[PDB]
Amino acid sequence: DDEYDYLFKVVLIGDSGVGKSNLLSRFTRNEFNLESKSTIGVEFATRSIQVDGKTIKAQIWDTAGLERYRAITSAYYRGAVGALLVYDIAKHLTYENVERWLKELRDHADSNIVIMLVGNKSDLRHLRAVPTDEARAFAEKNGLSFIETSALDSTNVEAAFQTILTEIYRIVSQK
Amino acid sequence: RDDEYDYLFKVVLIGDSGVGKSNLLSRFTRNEFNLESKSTIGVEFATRSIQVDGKTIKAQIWDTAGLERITSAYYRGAVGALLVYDIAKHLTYENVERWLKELRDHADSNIVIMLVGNKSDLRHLRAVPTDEARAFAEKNGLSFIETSALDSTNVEAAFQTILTEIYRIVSQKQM
Amino acid sequence: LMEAIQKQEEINFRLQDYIDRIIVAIMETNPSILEVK
Amino acid sequence: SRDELMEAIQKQEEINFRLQDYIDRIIVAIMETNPSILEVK
Amino acid sequence: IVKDCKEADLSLYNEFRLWKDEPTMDRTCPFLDKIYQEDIFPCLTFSKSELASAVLEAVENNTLSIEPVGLASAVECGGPKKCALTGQSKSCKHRIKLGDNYYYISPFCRYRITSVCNFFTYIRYIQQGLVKQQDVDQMFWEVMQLRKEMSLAKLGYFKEEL
Amino acid sequence: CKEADLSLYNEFRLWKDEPTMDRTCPFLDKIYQEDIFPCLTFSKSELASAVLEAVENNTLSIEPVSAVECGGPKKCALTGQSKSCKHRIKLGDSSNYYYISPFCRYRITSVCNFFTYIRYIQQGLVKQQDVDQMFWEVMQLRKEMSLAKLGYFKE
Ligand SMILES: Nc1nc2c(ncn2[C@@H]2O[C@H](COP(=O)(O)OP(=O)(O)NP(=O)(O)O)[C@@H](O)[C@H]2O)c(=O)[nH]1
Ligand SMILES: Nc1nc2c(ncn2[C@@H]2O[C@H](COP(=O)(O)OP(=O)(O)NP(=O)(O)O)[C@@H](O)[C@H]2O)c(=O)[nH]1
Ligand SMILES: [Mg+2]
Ligand SMILES: [Mg+2]
Repeated sequence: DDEYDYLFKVVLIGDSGVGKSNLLSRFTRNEFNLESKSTIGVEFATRSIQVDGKTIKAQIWDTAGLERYRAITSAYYRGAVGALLVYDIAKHLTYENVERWLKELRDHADSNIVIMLVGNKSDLRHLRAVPTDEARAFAEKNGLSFIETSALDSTNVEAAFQTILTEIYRIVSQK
Repeated sequence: RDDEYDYLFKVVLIGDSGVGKSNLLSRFTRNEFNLESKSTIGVEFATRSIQVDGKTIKAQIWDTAGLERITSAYYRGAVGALLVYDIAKHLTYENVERWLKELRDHADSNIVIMLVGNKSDLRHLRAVPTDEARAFAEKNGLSFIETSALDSTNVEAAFQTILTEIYRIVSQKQM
Repeated sequence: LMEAIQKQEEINFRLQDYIDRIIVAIMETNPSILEVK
Repeated sequence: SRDELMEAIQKQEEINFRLQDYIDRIIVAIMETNPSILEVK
Repeated sequence: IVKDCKEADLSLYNEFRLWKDEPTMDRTCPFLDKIYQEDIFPCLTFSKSELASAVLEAVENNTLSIEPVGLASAVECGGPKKCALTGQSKSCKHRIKLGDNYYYISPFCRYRITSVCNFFTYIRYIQQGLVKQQDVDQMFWEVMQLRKEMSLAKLGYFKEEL
Repeated sequence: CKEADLSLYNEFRLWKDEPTMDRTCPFLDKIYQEDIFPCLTFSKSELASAVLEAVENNTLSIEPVSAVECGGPKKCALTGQSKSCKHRIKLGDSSNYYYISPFCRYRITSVCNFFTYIRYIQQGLVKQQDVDQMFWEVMQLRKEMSLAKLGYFKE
């Protein structure tokens, strides 16, 4: 049926071109686009999942990766209980900026917002600029879940959302 | 002092780009004219209430870019249309025939159509003798008027007329 | 230099196709958004 | 081709600029009231 | 090859930008006197000298109006083959009105007169301006275009719509 | 300037129409013989032939940065040279980092780049590029390998 027990808003954030839009398309409608252009405006798509017997409806919001600033970040982060902070394994700069995004979250979004670091375009193995060890390490010390995904070959895209959603579930469950 | 209304009429502005639709709108709603005004992006509407036969009529005047090629949504629910041409550009008048086709295709029948009639303030530049149009108006079942958003002439009258004619047609079907 | 005008005209194509789609939806649900006054 | 190279990108980048500012403003409004609009589906 | 460029005559610009800051329709100011002698008067020089200066009065008052005439009695007023201002016989597709009687006019005459009317219209837009988003520089170059047009009509170079 | 060798152009245009990763098709054979094999030829051949397999299979990966063959920052594993190695290669599931010279890195990524573009076409996945554009990308990809083949590389 269409009923759900929880509705979680999760936002995708990160440098332009790291693949946010395709993580969205892969998870919500299992589609990938190699040629996709930059995202205009703001969107979200939904998918429901089973977590601990209860039905969880995920509301995945996506927006233009070009930020540090304009005009609508306040609304975008509002009500977000989860955030997928995404970088390009093959472009080191996008990892470099990960700290700036954590700042972005620490300013305009609620605390207690579950943050997961991804971890994306793992399918390019000869181009890797960000050794997994360093990323996993950065994540743990900064209180983040961590995973590596490929929207292109589908690896961990599923696991990635399943993870952030069940961890958001538990925090909402305890209280 | 009322703020409430007896009738709500939606009127659309159509015609070649640059005939002065947006200024007809601004002149009617906030009595403002802009000589340097740029092309209209997206879709807008502004509202004004007027008194007709003791009853308050709330007019919803919609405006958009005259160059067209979202039309269905635009004409929907429209009970009136201001088909606008530039007195000084014969070409925008030639295209009045083309606009009626779009009108009698995507909009409800019974829709009141008024032919305007604009930039009457340029006297030395007139390309469309009043009669040639006024005749075209009567033979195709259109009201007709000539206005200048620039000097304010007949702009008020144009709206007052098409609105009361819409009132008259809807009151009488009610009888 | 002449390749710049081909791509920024392609941006208008993309920006405008966006505005249209969004406008259609806005009218299909809550057109109050599109009021000026 | 001459000086006409900088006049085509000058007016067309300024158009894109206004187009984008419009898209931001309505999106804000859309989010401020009925954000259901921005769903893909 | 040779390219078309533009640079302001400092004399005309300073004369103008001075006028712009305190606009007047007065015929005798520095700005308009030059423009009247060099552009307006020569444009309105015609065979029928009584009627010609009469049109000038209509133009200054914006009471002049021009309609086309898709194809009474007098030597005046002209007809489809004969112009009222110059006695020449040519097909006149336009008709002039000085105030609420029609005088027939040749296409050459029309260009000269409208060219002047456009100048007055922009000059008036500026007094009651009404000119907001245009910097003074652009306004200046608008006035030059208006002058270029009159200067061309002055010499017999005109435009026809067909 | 540049002008398409019709011979190659026709060969590709046909291959794009019925893509195969088969090493033996006319399209790929030519490139293997002329570009790929020579590019993946190294002094220490055991590791070399393993690399070739990893590239074809996409199990090879290259990262920036107590085993003997692995080489080290001062010594390349593939070619016996002593040069500062800023990158390390890892073959599939193997978990061993072999240090690779900047010269080697160029040769391998050049080949890995050719294969990953070809794969995109075979499962294409390339919808917005004209056939002509796609062709000249392959030429570009081949040009790189042809230079790496001969010791002309970029750092
Ligand atoms: N190899 C590979 N390419 C990917 C992957 N995900 C996305 N890409 C590619 O890299 C680009 C990423 O596009 P996109 O998903 O739109 O990124 P984005 O985060 O939406 N950018 P923006 O914020 O500006 O819209 C696209 O060309 C896409 O084909 C991935 O997992 N692997
Ligand atoms: N002389 C004169 N100019 C006018 C009049 N009305 C509008 N204009 C001018 O005509 C130009 C176009 O006006 P505008 O209202 O923007 O036209 P539009 O119909 O909105 N164009 P679009 O359909 O693309 O939005 C502007 O320069 C405006 O000032 C008028 O009555 N007289
Ligand atoms: Mg995106
Ligand atoms: Mg408009």
